Amino acid sequence: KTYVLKLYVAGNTPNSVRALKTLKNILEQEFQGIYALKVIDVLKNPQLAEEDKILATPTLSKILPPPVRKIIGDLSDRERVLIGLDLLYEELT
Amino acid sequence: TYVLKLYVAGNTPNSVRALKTLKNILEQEFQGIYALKVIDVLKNPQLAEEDKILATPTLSKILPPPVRKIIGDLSDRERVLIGLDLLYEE
Repeated sequence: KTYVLKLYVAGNTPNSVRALKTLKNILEQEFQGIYALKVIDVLKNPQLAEEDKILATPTLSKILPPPVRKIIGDLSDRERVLIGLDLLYEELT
Repeated sequence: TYVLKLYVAGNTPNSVRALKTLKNILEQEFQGIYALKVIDVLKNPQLAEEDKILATPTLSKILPPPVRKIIGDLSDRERVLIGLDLLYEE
């Protein structure tokens, strides 16, 4: 049973790619096995699949860890590439 | 009014033409019960508080026939449609 953190972005900028890498390592170092990360670029895969949804970053980021919330804030308020998020809690192989 | 919100990854002359038609058909058949709001995430990416994007296949089925068709076009032909929402507002 794992949390799948999904970030929906509108393209990438140099800082966003850097921020995402930082987010990845953080999850890997500080939360190994607790969060799986998935980044969906709507510029490459615009159509949401039937069971997908994009919710507002403010609402969902509230239960994420502080250092994760901070990078998400940058993707959102500074880089302006983060449209939203989805958070899943399901069994993963 | 219930606002049908269409979230798009940019526009094309064809998607823009289609969205105008959709707006007119809605106003024509439902006289104000429905309003169209287009959100271009390439322009305004951050979803605000109540904003949420649902898969087109989920909500599209409850919509007007000519509207489902255009949305099918925006989704499969233009490939600009990400998802949608229907929210009462005023």
